[PDB]
Amino acid sequence: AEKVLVTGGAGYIGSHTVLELLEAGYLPVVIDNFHNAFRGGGSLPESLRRVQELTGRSVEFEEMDILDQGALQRLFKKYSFMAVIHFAGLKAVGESVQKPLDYYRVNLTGTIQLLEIMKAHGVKNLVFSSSATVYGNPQYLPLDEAHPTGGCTNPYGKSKFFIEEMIRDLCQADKTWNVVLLRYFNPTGAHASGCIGEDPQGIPNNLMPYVSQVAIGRREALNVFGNDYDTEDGTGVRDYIHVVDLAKGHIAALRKLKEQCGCRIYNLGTGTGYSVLQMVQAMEKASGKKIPYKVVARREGDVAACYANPSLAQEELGWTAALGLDRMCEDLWRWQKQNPSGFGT
Amino acid sequence: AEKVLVTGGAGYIGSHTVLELLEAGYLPVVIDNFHNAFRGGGSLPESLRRVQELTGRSVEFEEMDILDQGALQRLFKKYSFMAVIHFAGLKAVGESVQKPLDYYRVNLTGTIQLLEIMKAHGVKNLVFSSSATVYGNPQYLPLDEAHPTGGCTNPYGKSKFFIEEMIRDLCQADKTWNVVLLRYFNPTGAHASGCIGEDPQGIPNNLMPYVSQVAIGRREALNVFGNDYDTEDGTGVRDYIHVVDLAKGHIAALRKLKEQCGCRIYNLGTGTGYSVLQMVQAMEKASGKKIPYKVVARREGDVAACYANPSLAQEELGWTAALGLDRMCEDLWRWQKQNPSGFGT
Ligand SMILES: NC(=O)c1ccc[n+]([C@@H]2O[C@H](COP(=O)([O-])OP(=O)(O)OC[C@H]3O[C@@H](n4cnc5c(N)ncnc54)[C@H](O)[C@@H]3O)[C@@H](O)[C@H]2O)c1
Ligand SMILES: NC(=O)c1ccc[n+]([C@@H]2O[C@H](COP(=O)([O-])OP(=O)(O)OC[C@H]3O[C@@H](n4cnc5c(N)ncnc54)[C@H](O)[C@@H]3O)[C@@H](O)[C@H]2O)c1
Ligand SMILES: CC(=O)N[C@H]1[C@@H](OP(=O)(O)OP(=O)(O)OC[C@H]2O[C@@H](n3ccc(=O)[nH]c3=O)[C@H](O)[C@@H]2O)O[C@H](CO)[C@@H](O)[C@@H]1O
Ligand SMILES: CC(=O)N[C@H]1[C@@H](OP(=O)(O)OP(=O)(O)OC[C@H]2O[C@@H](n3ccc(=O)[nH]c3=O)[C@H](O)[C@@H]2O)O[C@H](CO)[C@@H](O)[C@@H]1O
Ligand SMILES: [Cl-]
Ligand SMILES: [Cl-]
Ligand SMILES: [Cl-]
Ligand SMILES: [Mg+2]
Repeated sequence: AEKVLVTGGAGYIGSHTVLELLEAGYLPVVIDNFHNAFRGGGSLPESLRRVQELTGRSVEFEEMDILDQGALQRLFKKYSFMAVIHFAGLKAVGESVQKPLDYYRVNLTGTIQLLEIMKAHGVKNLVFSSSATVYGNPQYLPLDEAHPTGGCTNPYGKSKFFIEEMIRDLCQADKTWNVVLLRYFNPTGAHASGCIGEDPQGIPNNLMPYVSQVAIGRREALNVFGNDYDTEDGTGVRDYIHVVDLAKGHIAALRKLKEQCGCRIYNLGTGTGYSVLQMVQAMEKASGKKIPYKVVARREGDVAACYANPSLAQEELGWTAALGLDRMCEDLWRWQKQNPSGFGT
Repeated sequence: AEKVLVTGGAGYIGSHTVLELLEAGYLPVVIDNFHNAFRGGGSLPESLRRVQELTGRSVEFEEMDILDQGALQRLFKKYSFMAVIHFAGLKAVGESVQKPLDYYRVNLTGTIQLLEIMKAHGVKNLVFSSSATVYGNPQYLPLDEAHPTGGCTNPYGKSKFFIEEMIRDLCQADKTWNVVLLRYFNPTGAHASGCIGEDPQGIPNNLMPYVSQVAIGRREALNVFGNDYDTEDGTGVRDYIHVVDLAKGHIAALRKLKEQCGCRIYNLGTGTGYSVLQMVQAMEKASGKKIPYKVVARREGDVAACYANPSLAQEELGWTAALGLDRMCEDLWRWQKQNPSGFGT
């Protein structure tokens, strides 16, 4: 059978997706440059070594950079792909503002190179990791797919928006292409085994991992970025979605490609928003630990609330997020507890 | 630190700007890969060989691709540039629609690589070839710099907008950068000698070379892309600007950089729009020939009408386009007539 190329597959979302692909019967080939994934010293990134263990199925892997055209060329010659799921990229907002060129290079040039090879090799079937960030500051809520996109505030968000645009143009230009752009909301949680999850290096920029790190006792308290927002409790409201649900949405997307769907765009969110305080309360509950916090200044670029209108995905992808708040917290806690320092032995 | 690097210097706008540079006392270094240029009889592309003749000055040139990192690196090690004028890229609205990836690769990836090399060598002064296409479908006329940018109608325009955006980000991250973004309107005309001008390969994509070719009898007739636009005669309205005036605008831009201007954006237009039909008329008058045209469908990617508000350039660059319609046609005609087959065969 033909394979499924998974770029950046050793990462957070990708590893979970590889697991789901294997469980669903697909044959994945992962490529990763270890920019944000732990090695271990063996042939696989630790995340994938564990996915193999958990599923009892092999993960084919090639260490490589999407910026390496020559390596991409050889890869497409070595394997017969039927689709590509593209997670590879840089995603640190703060870092993007500081080093815009790095983001444009990895994100834009890398994606362009990958699209050229796919075109060249006749693998015109893509699933792309996009983000609700492309919508910019919400003009209305919930955010549906027709909400305006662009006018992003940082280089990171801009790069995702530009990528979306490039893919739209490609599909318009060649009707034989099929591409599903998935706008993730706030991915959280980990596989139920507690053996894989998000492995942030240093201080996590996202709320959840910070909260769990406070709970585990690695951090003293949570700094809450403002409490004067226009929300019920004044703290920011987001659509947290279980990474496992998110991963399953990728399989639904592959199925969509098989229907020769052309260019499709879907939000991958729950449609339910929770505030920072509500997330802390739930994590207290899942962890059985106290989670102290302190209200600090607002974070530059943050908005009051951001949550999805997941109807389209349900309708067309037949996908809906299954796991709730408690499950997300329980699963995150399990991973955190079982792996206090993330990956290694 | 004396030289000025000119990418795509063998092309239409580039060759003319090389000439103005020489005459203004600058020391240009030109690089071109001949995608849309004519390899002379020697090393130099024919255009530059002629430029040398006209100016009595020498042109340093190096054949290379902005896509070649290695070559760029060497180049920047070889010379000490005080600034860069970046003309290299793909430039047709309609063709972009059918070939988005080529535009994205050459324009975006080419520009990013260029910017990385510049930054890495402390060459932080730039003159960029932007376009009125970044304004997308005009919301009002004439177009001032503050008119919204983005929401482009074609990949070419999207590519230019994205580049503008990246540059703005770069300048933010590094205050020491000086970058002048020139939104050219429709370049036309030719050097007064008739020795150089636009030398399109195959069927001309743009209005004037096609019109002129009909006149010299190289084309049977002109195809007019739609007559149902919201314009006086229903045909496309554009701000045609003489290539010589554009070139002079570039010297003014180089001067602007001396003020440690940072990020600046200026329209380079005349402020006068002309219809497709009006252009034909003017060329009929200039060539005294018969110019037959067939009305056809609207072309994907084209806007109805667009012309510049050139106040800002006037005020800040101390620049205005002098050359009028008759002059542009006479100049275009002279070049066409003296060079019926372009720079050679
Ligand atoms: N995590 C989120 O909250 C979030 C939200 C929306 C969208 N996204 C997007 O989803 C994707 C996956 O996000 P994630 O949370 O799993 O991040 P991640 O960093 O864990 O995974 C990305 C993977 O890409 C690899 N990579 C980076 N640059 C590479 C390159 N040049 N070549 C090859 N591999 C390279 C990294 O080493 C890493 O394993 C990213 O594109 C991200 O921008 C994530
Ligand atoms: N031409 C217009 O009507 C217009 C108006 C707005 C913006 N611009 C821009 O100004 C620039 C020059 O326009 P022009 O009319 O002179 O076009 P042109 O095609 O004559 O000039 C572009 C030049 O770049 C060279 N080139 C292309 N790809 C290259 C690569 N990868 N490496 C090196 N050289 C390469 C081509 O060979 C050519 O000599 C382009 O960026 C164009 O988009 C022009
Ligand atoms: C500016 C920024 O980072 N935007 C990113 C962030 O948005 P986003 O704000 O949605 O997600 P975060 O995880 O960073 O924050 C969620 C909420 O928690 C708050 N919070 C967060 C961390 C913390 O220590 N304290 C605290 O109070 C934030 O203000 C917000 O209200 O995550 C999305 C998912 O990765 C990305 O696509 C966005 O690009
Ligand atoms: C190839 C070229 O130089 N394109 C330039 C032109 O774009 P632009 O697309 O406006 O230029 P064109 O010469 O292709 O089009 C001008 C007008 O002429 C019409 N037309 C054109 C050709 C033809 O055979 N028949 C016909 O009717 C078009 O529909 C349009 O209304 O100016 C822009 C700035 O404004 C530049 O950024 C572009 O680089
Ligand atoms: Cl294979
Ligand atoms: Cl940078
Ligand atoms: Cl293409
Ligand atoms: Mg409003």
